[PDB]
Amino acid sequence: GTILIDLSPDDKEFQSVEEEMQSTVREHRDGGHAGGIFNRYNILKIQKVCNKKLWERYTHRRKEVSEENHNHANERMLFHGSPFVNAIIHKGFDERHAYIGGMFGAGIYFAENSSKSNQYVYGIGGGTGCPVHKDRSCYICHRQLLFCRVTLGKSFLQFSAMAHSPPGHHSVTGRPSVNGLALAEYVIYRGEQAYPEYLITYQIMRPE
Ligand SMILES: O=C1N[C@@H](c2ccc(Cl)cc2)Nc2ccccc21
Ligand SMILES: [Zn+2]
Repeated sequence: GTILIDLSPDDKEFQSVEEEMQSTVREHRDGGHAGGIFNRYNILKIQKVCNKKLWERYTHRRKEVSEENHNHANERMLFHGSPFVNAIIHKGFDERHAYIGGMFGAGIYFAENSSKSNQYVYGIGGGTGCPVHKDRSCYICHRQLLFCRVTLGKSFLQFSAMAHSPPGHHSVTGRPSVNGLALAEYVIYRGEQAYPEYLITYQIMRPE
């Protein structure tokens, strides 16, 4: 039931998504090992992900969280990178998309930094890089990320350098506590708490 609707680059919606993607690139502590060396992207395409059933699954869960948290879903737009991007957009988020080994337990992880999600496009640690060249810093091959609507509800704050949410919380927030430039990362433990709104196709660009 999923359809992908291409956005024109002239559309304000394309432009505001491209800007969140570009403006939230940062340097990483691995010097580019996982995700490659780049300061910006070449955005090739942005598509709206349309699936009525998956949307109703999200809004239903959203209302449940909202009603457990003084009518506040605490909804964010966040990036997700995964080798399973095509299963996600067709069947929705679930336990098979969890980062079992993540620092805040087995759950589904999202980033404010687009460059952080870029590190998982080819697997944990970047895997072996692109399928074609085996290069984690490939500048040729086309990458995809999701820009997702995520319900955090009451989020457990972890200060720092599938399972269940901590009792009385709907998510975990990984607060950056050493790298002053890092933005937060977030974990949900229910796939129904994220909806993959935008499929972004891009290349990382070689710095000049
Ligand atoms: O975009 C994210 N993708 C995940 C991820 C996705 C799929 C698999 Cl298999 C493993 C991990 N990890 C992240 C960790 C922190 C912030 C963002 C992300
Ligand atoms: Zn490649």
